[PDB]
Amino acid sequence: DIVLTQSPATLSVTPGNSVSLSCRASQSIGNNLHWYQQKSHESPRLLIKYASQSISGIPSRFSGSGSGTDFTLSINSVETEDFGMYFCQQSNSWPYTFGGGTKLEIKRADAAPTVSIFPPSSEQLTSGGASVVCFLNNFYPKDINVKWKIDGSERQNGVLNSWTDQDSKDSTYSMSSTLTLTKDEYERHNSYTCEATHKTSTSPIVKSFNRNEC
Amino acid sequence: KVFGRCELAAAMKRHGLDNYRGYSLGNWVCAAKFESNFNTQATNRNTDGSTDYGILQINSRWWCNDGRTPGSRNLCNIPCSALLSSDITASVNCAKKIVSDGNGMNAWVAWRNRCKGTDVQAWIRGCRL
Amino acid sequence: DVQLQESGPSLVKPSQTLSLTCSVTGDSITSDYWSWIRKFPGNRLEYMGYVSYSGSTYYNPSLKSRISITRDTSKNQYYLDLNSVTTEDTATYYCANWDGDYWGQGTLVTVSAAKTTPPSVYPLAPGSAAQTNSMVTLGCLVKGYFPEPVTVTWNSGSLSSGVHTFPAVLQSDLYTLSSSVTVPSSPRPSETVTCNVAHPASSTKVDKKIVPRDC
Repeated sequence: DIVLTQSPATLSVTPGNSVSLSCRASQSIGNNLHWYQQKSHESPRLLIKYASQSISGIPSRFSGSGSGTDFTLSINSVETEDFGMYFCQQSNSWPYTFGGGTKLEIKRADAAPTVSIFPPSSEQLTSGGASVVCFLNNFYPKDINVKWKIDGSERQNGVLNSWTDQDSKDSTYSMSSTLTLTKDEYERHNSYTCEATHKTSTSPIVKSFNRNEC
Repeated sequence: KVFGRCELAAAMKRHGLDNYRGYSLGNWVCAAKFESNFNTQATNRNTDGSTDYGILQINSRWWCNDGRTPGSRNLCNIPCSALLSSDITASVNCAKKIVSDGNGMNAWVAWRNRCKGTDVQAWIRGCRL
Repeated sequence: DVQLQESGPSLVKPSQTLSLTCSVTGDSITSDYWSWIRKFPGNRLEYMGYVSYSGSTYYNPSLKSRISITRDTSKNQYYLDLNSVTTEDTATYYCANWDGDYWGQGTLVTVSAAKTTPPSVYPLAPGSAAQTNSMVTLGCLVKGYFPEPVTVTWNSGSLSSGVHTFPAVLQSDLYTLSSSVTVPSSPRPSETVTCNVAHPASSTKVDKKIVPRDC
């Protein structure tokens, strides 16, 4: 059908700065390029119609222009409430096609993880299960490596992380990390450690425990 | 306002109507000639209690609200006044909308009677688009 | 004012047929042009087709001829019907109006031959191990369910003040995700909290315990 190429992929910006997203349709599709916004956990919303026709009840920070191939939407004096994704959609030809999207991130201040461990729950051992869990809540920036040590050293593939989208509060993050092993490879050891190293420090946040049991 | 063939021709183009969903710019410039004389103000009641409005003469039934028609179903959410204006944004926008339902330009009679299937290129020749 | 709320199943078998609906309330339907849009896992949206006044329909070729949008005016709603479903068809379908002036919550739809399994809700109890500010963080675990999504709420919407529900991660044909809550440090055993999960389509409402205890 007809494609639109949204550049740039992501954008991490500093509250008060001006940004600008592009959308290149491989066709003349003159003037019928409309922008939506899809903020974490919801259905999109129209920002600007046709090209520069601003919808009502939308910030004066939003501005759109263009016609022809080259189309752009500019966010002036960004706000924390502007984290979300922006797609474009032509309606010039059928089928109506959407863009790659652009995740605009809000530059918070450097903040550090708050590590937390939890040994395999009781009732989970019964099964013959055993899930060690590691909560590394509320950080920024998105980067961060987490290692797991059972007794002395490092683990591997039994690992199971799960990050979140920036937070609708203070552009903070938070990720998870589950370790899953059977009951008989659980207690062949005693010391489980969930170390993490972030930008925030020059030394790991070390949250451990030893199976000192029930 | 009363547009000059070329004038309108270009303003349409500027309103992204050239090939808007299959129809060459010509079809627009033409359909407004025969349907309103290129007169944003034109207005002609439909015996049926309805009224027409502007350049492409949008109807008072399924498109805008005159508060003089009850069936009134404002597909285009625009108060008809808005169609009489110096600014055709309004008018275009709703056109862009009508023309999106399989009857495309057949919605426009003059277009269907006198415009349709004529070398429409005509309408946009001599212009400085 | 005008509200559209899509409904239908959570899951159907491949090469079966999925039927959804989008009850439109408040505003009239009589002719406003409506649509269907799907958002796939890779977060990229795709327009299905639409219904314009008359009963003129148009449909994204991408989507074979498996579709059939249609409406019911007396019952003010319109439906969607993707025939010969398949894996790829796994996404979240939404219903709109011409532009996208208005939308709906969205409804997740899975196309897998695997089958529905209730969750196993496990409690994450704090150790005795300290922290860098006496602020007690509890968690709960929801392992082995199908399909998604689930509704984990701490002490029924009461505990709002600070949780984190991480998106899930599939275990080769079966899902597991977690949730944590951060509260006033003891303020622990003395308030008693509980993860209130919910497998919408398993039709299982688990009540689960997390009284900051220790073996």
